[PDB]
Amino acid sequence: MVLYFIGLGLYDERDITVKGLEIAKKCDYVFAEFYTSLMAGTTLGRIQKLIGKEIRVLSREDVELNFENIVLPLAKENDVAFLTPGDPLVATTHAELRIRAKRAGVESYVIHAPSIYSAVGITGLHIYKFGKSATVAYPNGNWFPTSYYDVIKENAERGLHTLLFLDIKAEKRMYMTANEAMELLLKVEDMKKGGVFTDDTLVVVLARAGSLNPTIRAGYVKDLIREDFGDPPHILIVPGKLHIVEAEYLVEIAGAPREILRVNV
Amino acid sequence: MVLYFIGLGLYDERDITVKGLEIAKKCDYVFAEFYTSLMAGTTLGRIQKLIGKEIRVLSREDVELNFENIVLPLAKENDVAFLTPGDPLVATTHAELRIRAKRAGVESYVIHAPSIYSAVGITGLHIYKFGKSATVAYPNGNWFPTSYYDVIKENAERGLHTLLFLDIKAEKRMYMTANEAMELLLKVEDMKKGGVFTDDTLVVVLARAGSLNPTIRAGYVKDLIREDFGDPPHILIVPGKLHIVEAEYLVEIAGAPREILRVNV
Ligand SMILES: Nc1ncnc2c1ncn2[C@@H]1O[C@H](CSCC[C@H](N)C(=O)O)[C@@H](O)[C@H]1O
Repeated sequence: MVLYFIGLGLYDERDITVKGLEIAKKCDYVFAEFYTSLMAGTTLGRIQKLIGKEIRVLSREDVELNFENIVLPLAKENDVAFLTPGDPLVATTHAELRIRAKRAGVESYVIHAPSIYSAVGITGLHIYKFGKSATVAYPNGNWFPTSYYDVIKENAERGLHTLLFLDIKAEKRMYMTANEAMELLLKVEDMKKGGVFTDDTLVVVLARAGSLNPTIRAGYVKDLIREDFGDPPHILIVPGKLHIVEAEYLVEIAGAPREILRVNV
Repeated sequence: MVLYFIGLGLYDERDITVKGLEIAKKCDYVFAEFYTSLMAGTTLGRIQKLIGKEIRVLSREDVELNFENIVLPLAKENDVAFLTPGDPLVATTHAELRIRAKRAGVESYVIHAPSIYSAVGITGLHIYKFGKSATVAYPNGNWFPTSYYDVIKENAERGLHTLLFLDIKAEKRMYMTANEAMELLLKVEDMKKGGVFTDDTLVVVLARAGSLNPTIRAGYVKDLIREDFGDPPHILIVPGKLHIVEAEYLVEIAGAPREILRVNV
């Protein structure tokens, strides 16, 4: 009669909360989805071993089309867990699943875990200064999406930072790198000429957040566009005007050039 | 020797990540602060029992003025942990403490935990649609803060949601309720008259996120301003223009008036 939405956190199998782990262990059935994002620092086997339960992985279609036929039936007469990378319900499509549960007469509870949305605090950038978020999508065929560029423009002109989630080919475990994202933005700039993203733009790259050794780097595009930030996942941030305290953290912790203390504050 | 900043999460001691618990358990000295937020579902005793170590609680003054004299000295020859509610670097000024650590020759690491900043996803509002955030601060004497009102205006103008962290006075055990926040906003509205926050404004209240049964309510200020949302902590959200699915969740899950289902595109 109960469905638990449990977040797995940022990077590896230990990023789940003690609460989520203990509840997961007592559930009769455990499902999981790895299409909204991936857990790059672990494997399904390591997660299974930690929880001590078989993990039934579900595809985007299984969830979007058949959640009520695959998960809810069992949740009706058993305690069921639905694991998701990060924090449950951050992914836009997750919330609606709680309505399906209600419609099926199934109780649902949410067990939170760290999300990249809040983990970016490790960049030294003030969380309240982040504006609207966006996703940099790979251009495909005759389709070249560019809305993420406008998001940066609108946030930056208000002195706000822009968090850019990078595209992922979940089914192929292929992550877009911050380098590729920078190349794409420079390409959109050349097409829109809004003076939003150029070689002189200050950016921040956060790689493998959650890991004990994430890569945190800040600098101008011209210098970071070909830098190696390590293994995925990568997150790209285009900060707005900085508070001196943010700038000093970027210089001391993220290796930003001293120049940002006078150009971007 | 090392210094770990470890988040304890949203509500109780089990909101810490498995990673954070594993590391905290093996540290030589454990410090913590409980003035940046309120964990309504636990006690110092239960947290101490979980990590198996005595926890030295520090006041805001101990931290801001003497972190380098109380904590860092030990981190030079021992493994030290510094615990905080939620995520240690979200809506706090703790990031600056990493700079103090560096200058003291002490390496520091960050272990994330569930944060209210991302937990708001449980309200059904799309996380990417949240704009700049703000804090509703208790007026002090003749000084009446109002910057948060302008933030709401700026976000709403762009169709974005506004997350409003509510004030806290730990040493005085004062935790601002959503009701008090609403009263303050109505007063600012009478003073500025921007039509930003009135009795007809739709708002969302999230109380005690992290617990299994948090209070999630949506409705007009006129109706919720005197409603009992339970014990603190509380957070208030002023949604921008709603997507149809957001409206559906607010009605089905947060008990919002069915009339909001009719979005004015
Ligand atoms: N469990 C919870 N439920 C509702 N609001 C919460 C909350 N935890 C924190 N807040 C809100 O945030 C304020 C503290 S701001 C510090 C937040 C913390 N670093 C984090 O990551 O969550 C509180 O006064 C309250 O308004």
